[PDB]
Amino acid sequence: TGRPEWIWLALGTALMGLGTLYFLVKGMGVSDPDAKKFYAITTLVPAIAFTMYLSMLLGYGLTMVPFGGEQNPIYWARYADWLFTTPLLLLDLALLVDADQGTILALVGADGIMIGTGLVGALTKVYSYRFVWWAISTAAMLYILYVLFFGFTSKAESMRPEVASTFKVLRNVTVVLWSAYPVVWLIGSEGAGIVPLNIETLLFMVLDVSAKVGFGLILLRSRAIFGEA
Amino acid sequence: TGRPEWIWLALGTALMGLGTLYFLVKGMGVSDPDAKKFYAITTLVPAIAFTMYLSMLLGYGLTMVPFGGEQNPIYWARYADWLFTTPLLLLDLALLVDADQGTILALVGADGIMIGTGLVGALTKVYSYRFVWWAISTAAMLYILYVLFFGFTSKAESMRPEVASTFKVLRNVTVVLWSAYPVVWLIGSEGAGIVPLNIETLLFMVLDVSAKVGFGLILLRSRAIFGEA
Amino acid sequence: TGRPEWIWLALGTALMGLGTLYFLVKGMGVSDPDAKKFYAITTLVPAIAFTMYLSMLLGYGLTMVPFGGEQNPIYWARYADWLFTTPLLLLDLALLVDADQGTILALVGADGIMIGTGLVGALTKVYSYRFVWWAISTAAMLYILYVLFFGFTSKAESMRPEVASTFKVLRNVTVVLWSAYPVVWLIGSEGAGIVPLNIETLLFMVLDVSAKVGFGLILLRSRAIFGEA
Ligand SMILES: *C\C=C(C)/C=C/C=C(C)/C=C/C1=C(C)CCCC1(C)C
Ligand SMILES: *C\C=C(C)/C=C/C=C(C)/C=C/C1=C(C)CCCC1(C)C
Ligand SMILES: *C\C=C(C)/C=C/C=C(C)/C=C/C1=C(C)CCCC1(C)C
Repeated sequence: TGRPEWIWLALGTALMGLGTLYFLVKGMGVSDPDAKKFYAITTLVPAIAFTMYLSMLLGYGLTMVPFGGEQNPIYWARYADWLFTTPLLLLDLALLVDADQGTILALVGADGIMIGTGLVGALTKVYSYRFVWWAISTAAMLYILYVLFFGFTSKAESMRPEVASTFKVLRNVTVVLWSAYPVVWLIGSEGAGIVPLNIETLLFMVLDVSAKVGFGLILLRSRAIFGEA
Repeated sequence: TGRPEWIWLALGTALMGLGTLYFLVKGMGVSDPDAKKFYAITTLVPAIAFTMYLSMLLGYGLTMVPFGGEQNPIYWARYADWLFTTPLLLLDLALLVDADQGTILALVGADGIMIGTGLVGALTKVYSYRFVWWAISTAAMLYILYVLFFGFTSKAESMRPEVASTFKVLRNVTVVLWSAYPVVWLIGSEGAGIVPLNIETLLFMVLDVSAKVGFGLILLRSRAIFGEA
Repeated sequence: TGRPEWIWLALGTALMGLGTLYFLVKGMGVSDPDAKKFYAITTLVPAIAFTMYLSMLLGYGLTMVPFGGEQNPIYWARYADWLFTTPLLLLDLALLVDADQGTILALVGADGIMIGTGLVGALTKVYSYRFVWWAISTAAMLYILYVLFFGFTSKAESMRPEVASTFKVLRNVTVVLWSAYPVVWLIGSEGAGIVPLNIETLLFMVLDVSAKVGFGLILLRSRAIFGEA
């Protein structure tokens, strides 16, 4: 209770936890080998996020970086959460549109750089260099969104009509959800510094619960998975 | 020779090393594409364990964590060893019962959390929080054992009779081997503190050599691999 | 500009960057599902290397290790670069010769140990132990080269004649490129100390640009990829 933002981490931790339990219950009873894959990916994301927000809650996922003339606290576990949950989400979009292996490796590789670089910028002690990694990270995001908004839209339209319009929904969601992250980072205390830490923790918590529980609720509640029967 | 438990790490290092050489020799001459997979998984485990026990032996895989009112030394490499060797073992059980892709990702993901959380608890400076991560880690173990003792038992019985009864043996082994770890951790100096460090290093070495050399001796010496010929 | 070797890291960073852009442009327009895989692997390598050399350039990928009686600076990001780019290259050789899954896991697992151990030796504070990990790492290299120079040569000769002679070229390249690394490490300031740091940074930069841009230029400019048409 020593931090003026533990409520957001506490709320997030609970939201990830209960979100994992629902996917556990709702995921029990699935026999379709193609559907069980989507339920394995989607349930593990909040499982990861729950362990990550509990570490930030207890203070383990927190460290100090001397930049900007202050000892700004950096929730590194936040980026670690993203490092693990983003590639799983990309795997949901891939398996839905039945993307070839090549395309999948590119998106995953670009995603790791986006999170890898992003974390460097967040730990960079030189204030000016922080945004250099931000520019790199953000560019890596635009590539991922490019193949998602343009590469998979055609393949999905050529896929089943159950998964065609279903991908269009998650596409628009992904375009706007991912875009919010570099924005919140930039205005946050880690980037420009216009928004204080506690509000930064809140906006990022909202994005996380949306992109780790909400997003999952759209997929699993859609018959675009399973088999044609 | 400055530590009263280097003998256990030294003995372990040798046992992992010689265990890797046997699997190297015995694994030479395998042409079956399905059998070579099992020999690649099973041989790399002690290869990893050997490098990990040598680091603890030389002192590289060791660090101090201020918890419980003492500077308790924590062999982090121990958990890193588990982080790398457990998913390979799970891959042996998977390929033997021919488990679908979905099931494999769940077990691997749960396994990473079990080891990930477990390591946090081992590095936690707040003594009370150490067991919170223990509870999480142990729960993650029960899930893995649940799908192994119940999920794969039916699929194995429906698989070949060579691999059916063969999985039943490794199943009983896995149930009891994995269970011993959270127990040794809890009574060890990292958890409750009833057992001193050096005896903790011993019990964990026994488990490691069993679960990284012994376990491998049961699989490779079983015709449940190879092809039906 | 505070380091007498930033020119080599700066030059490397630019060479990785522009190398990534060419593979981006040249990789645009590929529709063959088998060819897109090779273009995804080969383009991500310098993408990784570019982010890694920029971190060493800005100083982020640098740390001090007290060994040999001095505070020798260790570019850990250098090894991290190798940790990520080597398995991708091995995947190029694998997919070209259509190596079975088993063989691929062995090479990747051995590769991780080679880089994993190598990094330990580079961070080892005891000077004598540094070469113990070197011996282990180098041995792990000889295994990788053994399966490449002997294991895949027969399979490639039995593969397409487009990919048969093409693998023979990359084979001879790989044998000599990989061999140079443990040599440069040994004579460098991290090993024996015969060569100063700045020249060490240069020889390793040359190897990196060759093995991350040059090597990629040989594969993508070869019709051994694509489909038989
Ligand atoms: C938690 C779920 C998702 C989809 C999270 C996505 C996060 C990002 C795309 C974050 C990207 C970053 C950028 C582009 C630049 C600053 C560093 C960030 C990691 C925040
Ligand atoms: C070395 C081979 C195997 C199979 C090792 C398995 C280790 C575990 C299942 C350990 C689990 C832990 C738990 C459940 C709680 C405390 C932290 C541990 C990592 C020891
Ligand atoms: C950047 C591209 C490639 C192929 C790099 C390969 C690097 C190695 C094979 C390095 C091996 C090492 C050995 C064998 C011993 C000292 C530590 C090293 C990592 C340099």
